Amino acid sequence: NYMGNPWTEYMAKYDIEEVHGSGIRVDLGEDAEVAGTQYRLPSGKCPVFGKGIIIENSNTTFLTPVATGNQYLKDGGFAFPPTEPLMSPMTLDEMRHFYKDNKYVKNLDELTLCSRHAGNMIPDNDKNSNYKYPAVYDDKDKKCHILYIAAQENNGPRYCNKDESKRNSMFCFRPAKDISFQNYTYLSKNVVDNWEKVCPRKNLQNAKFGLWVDGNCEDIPHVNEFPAIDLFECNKLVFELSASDQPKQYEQHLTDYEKIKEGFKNKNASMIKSAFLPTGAFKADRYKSHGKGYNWGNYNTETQKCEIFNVKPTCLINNSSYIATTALSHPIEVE
Amino acid sequence: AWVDQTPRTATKETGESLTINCVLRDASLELKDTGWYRTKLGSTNEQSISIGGRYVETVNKGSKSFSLRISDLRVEDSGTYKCQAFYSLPLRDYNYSLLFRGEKGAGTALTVKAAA
Repeated sequence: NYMGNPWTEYMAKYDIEEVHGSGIRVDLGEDAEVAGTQYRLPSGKCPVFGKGIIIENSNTTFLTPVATGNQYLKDGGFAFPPTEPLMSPMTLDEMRHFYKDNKYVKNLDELTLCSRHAGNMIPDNDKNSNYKYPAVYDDKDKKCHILYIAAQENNGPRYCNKDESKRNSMFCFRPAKDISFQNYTYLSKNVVDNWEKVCPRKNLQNAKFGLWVDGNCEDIPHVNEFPAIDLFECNKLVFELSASDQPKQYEQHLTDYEKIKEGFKNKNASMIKSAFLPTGAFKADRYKSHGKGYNWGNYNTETQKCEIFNVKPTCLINNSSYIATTALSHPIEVE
Repeated sequence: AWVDQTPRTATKETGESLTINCVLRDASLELKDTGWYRTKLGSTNEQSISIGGRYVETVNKGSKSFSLRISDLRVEDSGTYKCQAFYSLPLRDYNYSLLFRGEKGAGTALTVKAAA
């Protein structure tokens, strides 16, 4: 008796734990050695559409180069400092002209090209480091921004609560899908060259994710329903509940072992040379979600209800009052 | 910038010698460092070679070329060797250089058969 599913090939891009493989809201799914010291870094295979980092105590945006050095304002942003020749930011055409001598690379789509490019910055003169930096591509600009800071969140309430006695300062931020991020995509070193066919992007008009049971597409058994004025608001929530590699045990006064837990590598004059190390009860990893979270949403446009779930969907129901969305998808775009 | 790697194929004898050459063609960037990597047939994941002993490397930064010489060849040397350039990348502020992964060679497929 047939156990198979004619939806399987279609829904493979919605098997987010397999195709993406890392956190989405916070991606820190791999470790890499740099000059003898292991650090966390992004490693999801799929692009994250709409995603950026909000800085809390600053007016400086996250695509602004990192700090110390007269240039892009105050405590800096997250991006690579100016090189000669300028390697970040780089536009699509500048990028294509750079790698003109390379057949595979020069012809990549704008997103895998940005990821590959970002992957050419070596960390801390360790020529053989497996450690590669993430990137943000801006589709309005055609600009690829390489990220020097790979951290995505530092903001516990008792040091980071907003402009008022935080204890006052050094770096409060969180990933978000803000409206001014619509044209941005968050790219790990691992963004696959064929994400365009194995990864999610546009939302599905007139479709509801379901489960294939007994030759029929049934509703997701277990959902959590949230109000959301529009699809944008639903995607923001789905993203907010998604796979997360943040040390989802929050820290106090920032220690070195916990700075690295959050994805930091430097203090900007040296590295973060932690000389204790976790050899006890870890497996060197416990905050890798490998893509497990509330990554999917069914948005009902009639009831303005975001129905959010944590099991992979295996078929689609045709329902004209729905839009199917994922944490990875563009927050606004529909097909 | 592309990496011109020769020879593309070497069929050699145990005890003989091999000289792989790599030239950085179309480089606007100065050569800072170099790397070599092999894929032995059997595996396809790429091991970073340790320069030392029978493995002797010459770098000429001036002419942006560089070469491996493997002497007294063994069957364990069989595999596809690839060189890679790493560029110095000055930053428009400090004085210190960033490293920048260069393009890879097309490869050298080496064979070190004995009496076969």
